[PDB]
Amino acid sequence: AALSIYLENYATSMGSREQLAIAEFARSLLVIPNTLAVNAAQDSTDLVAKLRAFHNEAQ
Amino acid sequence: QFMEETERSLHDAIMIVRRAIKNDSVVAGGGAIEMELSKYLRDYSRTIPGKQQLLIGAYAKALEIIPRQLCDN
Amino acid sequence: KSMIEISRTQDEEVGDGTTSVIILAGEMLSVAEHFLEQQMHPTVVISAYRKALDDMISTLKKIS
Repeated sequence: AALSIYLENYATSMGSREQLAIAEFARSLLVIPNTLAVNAAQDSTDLVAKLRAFHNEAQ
Repeated sequence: QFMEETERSLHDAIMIVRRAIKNDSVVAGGGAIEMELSKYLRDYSRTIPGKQQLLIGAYAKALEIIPRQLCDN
Repeated sequence: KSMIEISRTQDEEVGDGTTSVIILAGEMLSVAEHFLEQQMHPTVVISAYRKALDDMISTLKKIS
């Protein structure tokens, strides 16, 4: 989740088409909490939204 | 045909200036605010969600489509 | 084919009750599953199947 936070700023100040490529690479990062909660028989979209909600800065 | 576009050139200045008088509270045009508001509200998608980053992210996804279309038209 | 294999399991340990092990296993997955796999929680029903086992064990000591 934090790598997705680490890359959206890295997308934002990049410039051109590469910005959208950094962001969709961060969309591939989100599947790892997603496959676990389904395997743990829980909600994936809830749990990953909990993760990013715990934050001060991206570390 | 030059005067057809010239009339609608003048008509745009009539529409925007009458609108500028009735509301002094004026921002920039061209969807310039929306791209900021796209990134502004995805920060709330970073901030708030229990599940709401799917919605506010989609909300902020649709905001940049207007200057996207204004580039695409 | 796996129903034969768990019947081979009961046969090699006992040989009896192999008729009966396949009877009980049907309605476990017949009754619970479609109500809950439309809700899709596989792991919870596994742990529910865990706690169905040991409660039966203590109840065996109650009745025997």
